[PDB]
Amino acid sequence: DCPAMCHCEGTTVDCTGRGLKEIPRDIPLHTTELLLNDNELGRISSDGLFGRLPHLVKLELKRNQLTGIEPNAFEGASHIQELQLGENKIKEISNKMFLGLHQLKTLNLYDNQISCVMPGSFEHLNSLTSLNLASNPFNCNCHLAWFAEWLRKKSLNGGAARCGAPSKVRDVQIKDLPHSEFKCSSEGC
Repeated sequence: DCPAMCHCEGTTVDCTGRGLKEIPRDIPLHTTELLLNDNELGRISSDGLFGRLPHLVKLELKRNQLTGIEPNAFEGASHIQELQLGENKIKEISNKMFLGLHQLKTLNLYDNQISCVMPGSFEHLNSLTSLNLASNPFNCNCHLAWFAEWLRKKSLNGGAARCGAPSKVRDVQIKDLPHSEFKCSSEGC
């Protein structure tokens, strides 16, 4: 068995470029890699499929026009270790969005539209060692002051994250700015 419109290499399931609007409900119990690249998904639903595939370690949802993830969608999915979310349309990052992924080591948010990050959004991720945040228009004001000091703390590749709003600090590395310059004046999320 293998989802009708996908391809199955070993424990790898490839449903890339199949024009999917929602993730196939019948994914084998032993899938290790799930590739849903180049589809038309829209947003991750909270039905708990992920927390139900105990062997899923890598999940790819690149180029899917994603503009959000329903709350508690990765609950029970402590197995996942790699999440490819590059090239989507996410603008905000909630704190009940990555809840459950405390074993995740890699998160790619490259080239999305993230401009603000809610406090406590990445704390649920104990194991993170790689965070790709390049090509994201971060709004560096009073609202993201907490986040700046969070990157320089956890200590990572920095995420390659840069400011894309405060004209002055534009194109500058979030981590390269003291929370003292992170001031809004005359929003966030």
